[PDB]
Amino acid sequence: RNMFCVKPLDLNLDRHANTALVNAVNKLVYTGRLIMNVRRSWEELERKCLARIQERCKLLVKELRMCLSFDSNYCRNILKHAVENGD
Amino acid sequence: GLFSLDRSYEEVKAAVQQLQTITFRDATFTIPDPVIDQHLLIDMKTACLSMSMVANLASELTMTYVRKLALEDSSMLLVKCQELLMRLPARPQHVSPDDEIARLSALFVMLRQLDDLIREQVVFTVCDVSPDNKSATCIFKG
Repeated sequence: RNMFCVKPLDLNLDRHANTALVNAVNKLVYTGRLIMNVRRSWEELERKCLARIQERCKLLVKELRMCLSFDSNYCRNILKHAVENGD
Repeated sequence: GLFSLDRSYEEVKAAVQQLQTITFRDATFTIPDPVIDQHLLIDMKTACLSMSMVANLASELTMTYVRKLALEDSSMLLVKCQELLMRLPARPQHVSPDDEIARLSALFVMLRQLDDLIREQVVFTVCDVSPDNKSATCIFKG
């Protein structure tokens, strides 16, 4: 839900049941799955944002193109830049 | 020799008195002149070293075997055995057969070192006896 304030502490795993190898594997898989989840969430959110920006730019350029004027041409030339990266 | 260290002189005398006499095969013998000197000192040093190494090497499984056995077994051997020890479900904290093998391999060498100082070399092995015990036929070795 929110990937920025992540803090893991949750392992109530104990020394009695399960071998030590199993315990180590469980802790490792918890940490790994946390990393995977945070990374995948961030990537998906960024991709959605990029799609929205690109389609807004396309629609606005098409809207603005109908009026040939100096200011409109300047705005269009600004908007013509492609967006696929944070930079 | 080992008991003589740091014990009081009178109780050392008492211990020497009780230890020097031996009953073997329905006969009584007594050791003459049990003097403590350098010759016994070197043996005491080697015994102390070997015991230190044995205590260091022994795995937790070896140490805990006696303690765990008393929880479910009961015998005269065990109860007479556990009287000597200091009075203090679960799973083994660490299982590693290779480490156990190597550790036991070294512990055998240390036990041989401790054993050698009381072992005496066999000179004869007997298979016959005169029924008056005066003579026997033996194989010589050494």
